[PDB]
Amino acid sequence: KNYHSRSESTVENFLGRSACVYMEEYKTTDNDVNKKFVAWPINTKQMVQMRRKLEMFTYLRFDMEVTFVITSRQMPVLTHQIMYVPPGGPIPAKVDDYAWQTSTNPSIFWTEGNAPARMSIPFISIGNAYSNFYDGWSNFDQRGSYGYNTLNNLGHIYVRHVSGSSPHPITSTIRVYFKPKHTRAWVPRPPRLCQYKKAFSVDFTPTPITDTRKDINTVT
Amino acid sequence: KNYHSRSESTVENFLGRSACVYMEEYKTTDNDVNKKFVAWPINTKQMVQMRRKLEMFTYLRFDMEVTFVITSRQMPVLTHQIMYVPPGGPIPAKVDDYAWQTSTNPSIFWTEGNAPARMSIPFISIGNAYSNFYDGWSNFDQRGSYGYNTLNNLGHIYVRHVSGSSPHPITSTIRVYFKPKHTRAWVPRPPRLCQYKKAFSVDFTPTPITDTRKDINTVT
Amino acid sequence: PTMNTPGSTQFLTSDDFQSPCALPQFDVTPSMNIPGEVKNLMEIAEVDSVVPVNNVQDTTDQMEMFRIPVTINAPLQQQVFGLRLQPGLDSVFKHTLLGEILNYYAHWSGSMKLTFVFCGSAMATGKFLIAYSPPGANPPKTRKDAMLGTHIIWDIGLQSSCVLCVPWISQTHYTSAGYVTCWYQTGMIVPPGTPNSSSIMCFASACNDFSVRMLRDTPFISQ
Amino acid sequence: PTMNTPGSTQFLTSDDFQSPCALPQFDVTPSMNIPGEVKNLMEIAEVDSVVPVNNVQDTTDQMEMFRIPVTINAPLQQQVFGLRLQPGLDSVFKHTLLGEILNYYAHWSGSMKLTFVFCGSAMATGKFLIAYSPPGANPPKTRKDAMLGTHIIWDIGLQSSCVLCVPWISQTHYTSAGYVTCWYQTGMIVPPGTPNSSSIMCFASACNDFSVRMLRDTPFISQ
Amino acid sequence: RSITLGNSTITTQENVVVGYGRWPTYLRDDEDQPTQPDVATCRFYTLDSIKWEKGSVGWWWKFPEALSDMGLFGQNMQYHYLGRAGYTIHVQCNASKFHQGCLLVVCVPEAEMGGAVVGQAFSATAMANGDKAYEFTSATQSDQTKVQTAIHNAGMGVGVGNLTIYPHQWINLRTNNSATIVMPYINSVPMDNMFRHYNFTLMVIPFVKLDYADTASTYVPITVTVAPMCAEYNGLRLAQA
Repeated sequence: KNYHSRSESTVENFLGRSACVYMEEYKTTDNDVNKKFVAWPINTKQMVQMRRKLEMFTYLRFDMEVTFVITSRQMPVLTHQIMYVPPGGPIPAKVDDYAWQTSTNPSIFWTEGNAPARMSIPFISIGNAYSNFYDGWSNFDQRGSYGYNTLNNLGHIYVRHVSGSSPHPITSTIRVYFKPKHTRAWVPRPPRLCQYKKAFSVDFTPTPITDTRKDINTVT
Repeated sequence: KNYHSRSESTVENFLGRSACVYMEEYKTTDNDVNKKFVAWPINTKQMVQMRRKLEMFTYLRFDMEVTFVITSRQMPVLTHQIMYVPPGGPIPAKVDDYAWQTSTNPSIFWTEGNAPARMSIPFISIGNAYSNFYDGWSNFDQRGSYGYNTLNNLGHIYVRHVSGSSPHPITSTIRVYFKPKHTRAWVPRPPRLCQYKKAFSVDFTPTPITDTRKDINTVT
Repeated sequence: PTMNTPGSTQFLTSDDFQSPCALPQFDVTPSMNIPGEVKNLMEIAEVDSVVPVNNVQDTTDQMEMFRIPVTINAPLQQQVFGLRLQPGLDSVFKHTLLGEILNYYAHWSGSMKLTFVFCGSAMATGKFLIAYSPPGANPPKTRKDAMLGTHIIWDIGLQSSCVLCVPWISQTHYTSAGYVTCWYQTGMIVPPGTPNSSSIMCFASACNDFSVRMLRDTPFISQ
Repeated sequence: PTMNTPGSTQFLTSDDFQSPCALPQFDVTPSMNIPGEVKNLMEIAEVDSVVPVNNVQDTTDQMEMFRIPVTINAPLQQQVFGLRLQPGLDSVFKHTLLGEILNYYAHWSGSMKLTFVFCGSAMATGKFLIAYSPPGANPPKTRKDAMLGTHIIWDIGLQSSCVLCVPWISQTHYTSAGYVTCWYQTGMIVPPGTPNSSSIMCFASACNDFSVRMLRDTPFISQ
Repeated sequence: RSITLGNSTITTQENVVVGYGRWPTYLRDDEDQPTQPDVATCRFYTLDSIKWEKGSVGWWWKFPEALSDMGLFGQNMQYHYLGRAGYTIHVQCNASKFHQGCLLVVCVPEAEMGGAVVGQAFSATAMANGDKAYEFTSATQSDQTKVQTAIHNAGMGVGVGNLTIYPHQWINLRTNNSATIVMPYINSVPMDNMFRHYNFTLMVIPFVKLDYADTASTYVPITVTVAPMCAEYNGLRLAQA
């Protein structure tokens, strides 16, 4: 052991890590149209560890990048339409409709046997920074939703399997990796001390501050 | 024959050679969870030849690189999660747990039919050089382990086959190659003259110094 | 002379490579100068935080954990509190600001600062012996033993804050750890019409500089 | 104008190519200046080492291998020892420092240095004829034959170290090899109250410079 | 003639073999981690006198455990935690001109020694135990709780003839009679706990057995004198605000 100095504690290389955030499966043929494609609203409040890190700041400004790892099991090459609907775009409600054919939705076409698909979504928002915490209401009558604003909203990623007239009976599994880039953070905030109970609320149940020991004078 | 000079005896290009160090197999489906993935603590005391070379020095400082050659036998492309747990990280105890999903463990994703996977681990240690030999105890009561310190410790490489909901009944075989880079060495030490009996001890049985001849005056 | 070399056709999940922009021809809303920009996680740890020194086995409420009790009646040689400096594993400092930042790392060292502030009546007076034991040393068992070591006689009458910068604070992953103890020297003396109890609060910081190396996940909130 | 040329999409297991760093954004502990840095394996071989000249067929213990015996009683023309210089295959030099370094290579040449130090009583005197035979030459069979060649008359009385730099030391992979022999010339003479035995130790080095070419594994420790 | 060295005790003697060409030196020659150089430690701590008999094999002393019970140095090891020191070792034997023998005085840094029975563990009392000259033995050792102690392999499995790499000096009774080896501090961490780690081991190996003729003293007394030089420790006091 010796002292020296640090530079691994800078905000950018603290919160900037690739981490899995969503994993889902889909089957190209079945009786449920819900399961013929994958939907995924982008948010960073699903992975508990990742959430806790980001919630030590109130305002955050970053442009993310999303990498997909797709595998498939049962013959020829198979292609995937990895569409990105940005906020206030049209969303598909079923596999094959005009919402897939929309030309304002950036859509990757990646075929298997090649290095993973990737794209870098920029800083979308009409605000000047995403806000993790919001202490307000959706309307000024104050009877609406609590702790929700639309300026921290991010789009949806919809993945479907590009198929011919009659699909195969294949099934695929996707995994999504998410990594902030060029992070800036403003206003620090105390760490969490309770276990999360909701993915959107700040709800908690009271818990003791710290673990107990036999006596104040007793230390071993 | 003629004289000239040398430059093949420098420390860097003596100890810096790619050499196989571990080979193991795993089956994705069976009744033993131990055999569904590969574990491997990194050390250079398994290949006898490689060991003998490195043990001619007491302190060594190097940053290694690890290349993997993976083959598989029984249809579609198959991907491998080649995770690196560094010292004091969480280790998976079974295939599929949160330790695989940890974002602080550098994990390659390599799919077959492409040039071998590789990464270069840097010089990890809080010391100022790995020490091959240690003449001490783990505690100052001197009743602990002998000839073991934690400052020469290196992480583990865990390899698993990225699979869908239900794996295939494939089986794979891995081979690991290991090569020091930018080696520096301090304090030289006499070569070994006994056959190794343990992979961590310096234990030996006495052996004669050299082979005998008929008479001191007799030379042929 | 090639880029098809082994180990350059993979997803290494820690890439520093640049990637295509999903939607170019889009203007971002330029940054605003919002108060309180953060540049390190170390700035967070250099803010003083109330440590819960008291945390007895049977604790009636959770707000008495920050209060070390001091009373009129108690012998002249008696111990007030004990601490073991190890701000990453000791229960006292485990969940403080300094504790939280430290647990995201696997190697750390430096110095910390402990301020002891008497929050009590404005008429009380007395003396205490805040004593420090080096890393190897055993905690003193009597006030006399404590006094031989390093000690500060903190006069409650003329001061109400005692700041102790402590060196040799390291990770240590039983253990060699310093100790801060405090002992009665005179007891608390009050004039008529004054309460017979007072308390001492305690604070902790990361002092001038600390150094943290190698990221790790917290072992607190479980996935 | 391509990098998809044949022979550039393989693992050649001796690559000098650079590769991605597993974890960047990690600070290494800077190097310390530790005594005795090594830069070549040749530095190791340039350190003198006790060679076991004596290694008779029936050897009672292993510590008498480093002692060449010299006694009061023995004819005036008698041979002390014989050596065949071939420091990579001859049993004498096989496991010395010089031997070990050499066996990791497949080509080597240069000169070696042999020092003969009489370790014995401080009252003994005598003379020896350390004789050298060229590579092609046969070892002498008598002291008279030996004396005609290259010989040094080493006086045990006025010196106690005889240093012989020997040239033409090569790999030779029977064999042409030099020979160093030593012969009695006067015998050992001692005054009353002195032991009737003494010994000669021997050392070996790699002299000013050697050159080693092409790596090879040792044929000693088996896998 | 006689260059009388004084420190706080006097040793009269009359080459210096530096460990690797590095003299002992303070770490300050290069708050958070203050140090406390103790400059009263140096002085000649003369160890016990072993007898070199005709039928003897060799001897070894673990450092710094040999000086664990020696005065101020011993005390500081108990008090302080982290400490670093270099040593000046004077191994002198006294013999006549009718005695013949050879010794290899060698300082071996970090020597790990295997057990007598392969795959067994032994206690710390089998290597060091205050100031004692542990004795190497001829042939094998079959006592389970002992170190291997076979002279020809030096108890490390390296071959005894090759120990000449390490800083060594030969005491040939024919000519010289003194060996001065100035060992510097060699470790991979700036300073370490002096109980856990045995930094180096001094070995005296007789390569030629003593022959004393007749009606002369049957032993040659070998005395070891160790002076710890430039010993630094860790501060025990708090820093400023």
